[PDB]
Amino acid sequence: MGPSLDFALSLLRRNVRQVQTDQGHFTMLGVRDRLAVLPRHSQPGKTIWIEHKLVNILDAVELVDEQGVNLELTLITLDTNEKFRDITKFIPENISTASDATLVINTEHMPSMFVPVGDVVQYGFLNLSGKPTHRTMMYNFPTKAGQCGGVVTSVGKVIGIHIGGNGRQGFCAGLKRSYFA
Ligand SMILES: *[C@@H](O)[C@H](C[C@@H]1CCNC1=O)NC(=O)[C@H](Cc1ccccc1)NC(=O)OC(C)C
Repeated sequence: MGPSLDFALSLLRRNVRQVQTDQGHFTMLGVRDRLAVLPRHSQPGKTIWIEHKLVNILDAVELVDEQGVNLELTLITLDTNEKFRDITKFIPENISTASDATLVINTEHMPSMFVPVGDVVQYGFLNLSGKPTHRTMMYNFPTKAGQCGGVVTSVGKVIGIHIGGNGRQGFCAGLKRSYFA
């Protein structure tokens, strides 16, 4: 195996999980310890179904910027026996673009799915489903419903979480390392 394939597959094995909430199927990224992140519109409750079992959520934090604007990420703390492989080192310190990125998706309906979204560019403001959203990036790929939560990766870096699209383009909430300090 080569390095990019090894890194994405290792992500899938160790950090990228199949989940279901009242809102349906999402991909969840486990970041470190018992901390994971999901798209805010997943609306996780007191418990979330992860892979094969119902897991209790100890805390949820919906991220907003200084202006009070939605970042579309929710940080959840899980009541789990053991800790996620810490991948904060692979998340850049500031929101970063990339070339030839891959979107990694893992849902019961779309298990271990790799989508070659291409170049990921700065986008900023986005209005999705009526909610105004900052710090997003864009890829020119017609991503689908069911792909939210999907992890945007390139060259050994984890840079975003898929949050929507418009039938021609896809968007992610950018990730920065300080969200997970
Ligand atoms: C995953 O949640 C889903 C994926 C979209 C559907 C088509 N392309 C995609 O990749 N995203 C959405 O459904 C969001 C919903 C959203 C976003 C932010 C805040 C609240 C809800 N987009 C969406 O519904 O698109 C509108 C143009 C209808």
